[PDB]
Amino acid sequence: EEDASQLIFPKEFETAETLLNSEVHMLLEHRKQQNESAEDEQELSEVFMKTLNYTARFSRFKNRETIASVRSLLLQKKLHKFELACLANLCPETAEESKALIPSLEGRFEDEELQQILDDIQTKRSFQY
Amino acid sequence: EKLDFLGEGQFATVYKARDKNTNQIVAIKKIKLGHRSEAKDGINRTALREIKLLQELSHPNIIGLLDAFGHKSNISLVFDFMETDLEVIIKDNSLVLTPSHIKAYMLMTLQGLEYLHQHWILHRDLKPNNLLLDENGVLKLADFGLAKSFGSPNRAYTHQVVTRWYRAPELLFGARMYGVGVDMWAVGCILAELLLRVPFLPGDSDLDQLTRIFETLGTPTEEQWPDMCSLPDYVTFKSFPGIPLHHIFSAAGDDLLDLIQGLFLFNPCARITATQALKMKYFSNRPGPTPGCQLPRPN
Amino acid sequence: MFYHISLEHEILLHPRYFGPNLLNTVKQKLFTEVEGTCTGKYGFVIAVTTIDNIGAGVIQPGRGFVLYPVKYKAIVFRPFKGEVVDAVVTQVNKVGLFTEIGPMSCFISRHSIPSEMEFDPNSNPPCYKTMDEDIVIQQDDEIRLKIVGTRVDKNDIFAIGSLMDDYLGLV
Amino acid sequence: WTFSSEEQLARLRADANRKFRCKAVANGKVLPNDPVFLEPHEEMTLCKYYEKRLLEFCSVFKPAMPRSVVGTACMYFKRFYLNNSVMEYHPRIIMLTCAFLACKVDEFNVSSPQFVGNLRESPLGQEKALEQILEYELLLIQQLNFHLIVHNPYRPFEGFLIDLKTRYPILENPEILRKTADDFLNRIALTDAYLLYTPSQIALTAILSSASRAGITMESYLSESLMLKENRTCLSQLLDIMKSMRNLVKKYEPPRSEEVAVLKQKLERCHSAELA
Amino acid sequence: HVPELEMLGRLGYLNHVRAASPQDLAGGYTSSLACHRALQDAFSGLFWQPS
Repeated sequence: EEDASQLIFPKEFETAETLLNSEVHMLLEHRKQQNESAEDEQELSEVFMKTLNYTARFSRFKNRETIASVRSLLLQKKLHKFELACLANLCPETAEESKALIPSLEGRFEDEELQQILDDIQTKRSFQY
Repeated sequence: EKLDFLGEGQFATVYKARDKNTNQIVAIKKIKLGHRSEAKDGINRTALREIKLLQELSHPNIIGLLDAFGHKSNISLVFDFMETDLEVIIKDNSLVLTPSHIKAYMLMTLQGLEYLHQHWILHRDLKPNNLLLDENGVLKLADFGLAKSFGSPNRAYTHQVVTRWYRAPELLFGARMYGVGVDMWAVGCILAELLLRVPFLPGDSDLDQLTRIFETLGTPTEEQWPDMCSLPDYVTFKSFPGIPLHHIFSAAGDDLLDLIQGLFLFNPCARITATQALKMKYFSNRPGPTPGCQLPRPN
Repeated sequence: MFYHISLEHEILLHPRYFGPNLLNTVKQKLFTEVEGTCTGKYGFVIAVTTIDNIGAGVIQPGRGFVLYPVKYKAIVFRPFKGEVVDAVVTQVNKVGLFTEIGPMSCFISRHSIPSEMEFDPNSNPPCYKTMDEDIVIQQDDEIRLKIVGTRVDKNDIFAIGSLMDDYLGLV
Repeated sequence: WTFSSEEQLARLRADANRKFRCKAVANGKVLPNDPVFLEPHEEMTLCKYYEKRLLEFCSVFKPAMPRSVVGTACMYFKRFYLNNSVMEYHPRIIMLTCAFLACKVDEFNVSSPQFVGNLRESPLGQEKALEQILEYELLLIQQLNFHLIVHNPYRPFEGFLIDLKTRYPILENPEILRKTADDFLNRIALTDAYLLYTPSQIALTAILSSASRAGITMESYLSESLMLKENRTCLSQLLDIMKSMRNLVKKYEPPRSEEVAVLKQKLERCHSAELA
Repeated sequence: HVPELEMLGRLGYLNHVRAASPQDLAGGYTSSLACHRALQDAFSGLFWQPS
């Protein structure tokens, strides 16, 4: 079986790279540029428009190099690839809110160091567009 | 004529004994060697060019030299006395604070390495304590126990040397060739230690040091540092991205980030040296460094 | 969770659909086949990133079509047991709340709903409001839930959720 | 370190022989002016036989000895006899002291038993050889006049090969011009061109010498620029130096077999006569 | 390495056996006749020359 609370992952999804909303929205934006500046002759579908709109609805980042910086500070500590995306895509505010979303986070490092880690995430968080 | 005892060291015990004729205080560093064995190497020439060629080269950022004597067994060094070092500023003693005085440390350190690189001399012994301080505050080096005269080509040499805390990324994998980036790697590491007053790279051996450096700086990719998989001694780790350097350090201006990023470059051929580092925007601003009179000294 | 791994699928090309550039015909057909589908091992394929390597043409007897083992790297979406993500409310019923996370549909049972947010069949728009009318969760709202159990099915995968958890509601 | 011309070296080593005679006569042991001593012209053969034997000792060394290590020991054997004679210090211990004192600064993984285990004699006889090196190891340091600024011609040799394989698309095989140039640098090492010329221009001379004898003669190479030519700035001060280096190699007299066996017999009489 | 004494142990053992089968082959008069053949071929080779 699979469990995200106890980090019970299979042999296929154990060392896989995780993606967030702004990252998928950035890769899907390049596909939209290939239809406006080229178009060719074939038309896409409604699923591509619904997926692109859903990523931008929950997106919080803008720049490309800014997104890769958030996934950097959340890796040097004793964490996991699943816990890295949960603390970067959702962008937690307080230190107690981070452990409330990941059950396997309470049994790790103390909250003295976690508060400094979330300072860099909230700094690069785009409050306005 | 023994006077007072100070401390030990890596391979030489420091002795504070006043030498003859010259009234200057001499800090003798006796190297533990052998003499009882027959066909014994005895004295090592790793410091022969230090106590014989330093008298000719004169530079304020380089340590001085008077004479030299010995006989295989006890090789007493004759060097000028120094007040304190740099490890006492950060380690243990935390009362001595230097508000915006780190600029004077990197300014007098790059000038010492530039004078040695001009004469084809590398200081392959960088560790957070050789930066000795005197009464006037003149930043000078310690000893040249691992110096070597290099040239244009770069061939294979020794490995697993230098203090494990300050190690270049190309030296940990055991690369046969190297260059100027060997001495330019610990320049930013010492600068990173005086900011947060904590060990920036607290690693162990060559395997543990690769984890701490990569998880903070990043992994050399193909666009960053080419020629990586061709080396035999290579290990495969995780795809480390790269933590920014303008959020880890609190007291750090905008001009300071233009020098730290250039020193921690994983490409030795593209790493900044000493001439281009002194011509940056950090050493040419309004907050001028102190000559050495306003610099505090430990107890 | 949004992942990024390598996928390998056998693409069949019609013998008449060749054209001048044979490599361009296979690429244009790949984006209009593997996209929008979902598998029980990889996940919901949204789009293909960069094409890795393209195999040769395998010809088998009794099948006039041509096969090209095209290797690429496309993004997938495979939910796990214990993932806390946001959802969009689509339908509100007295039996349970109907939410959807993009191309994935969710489900919230009645026992996982607190007694304060009781269904009110009096008004026309269905919503889950409290007794003191503090928060209102109606159609097209941004809420948060926790995945309890996942299930794969052709393309529309199922993932039941819960609402009794704390730190939820309108985020 | 470079000096000036050949006339300067003709008086430095000549005064070392006459300096030892002032202390050997004023003692009443050896008759003044006798064939027992060695003439200054006879010392040239001793400085060439033991120098050639030192090169063969480094070739059979284990493991692979670097290039700059071989040329380093050749610079210590020449600067030691500039102030001392060959009679007071026997060349058997001098060539082993200079070789033992030139295998550390080049960062080479070597220990004390690895350098000793190379002769062709009994293991007990090799222990006494190093005991006499210690008596001359400390003296060799003081006899160098605190001058260790040394540079072997093998170091800049790898820099000129890159310029030929890049600017000239035809000459793209550096392995052919490497074997024909290594033999020229070994023949000039036996002469006195190291103490009279810049070690940066020596590697450039071997490139033009090995190429002119093969047929490929570069006519536009002298008109280019390669870091101030690693010598001077004018063009007239470049052809007169390369012609003088090849003249010392052609006029190099090999050590005769009928003279080494005679000089070694007359040299042992001075060491066994209690300081003579 | 390591100073002090220690090295006096296997001092005479390594002096007798330095390397496993040293490469000491006389293929060309003590490895010297091949050096003369390479120099002669360069003075008179296949280099095209005018008249």
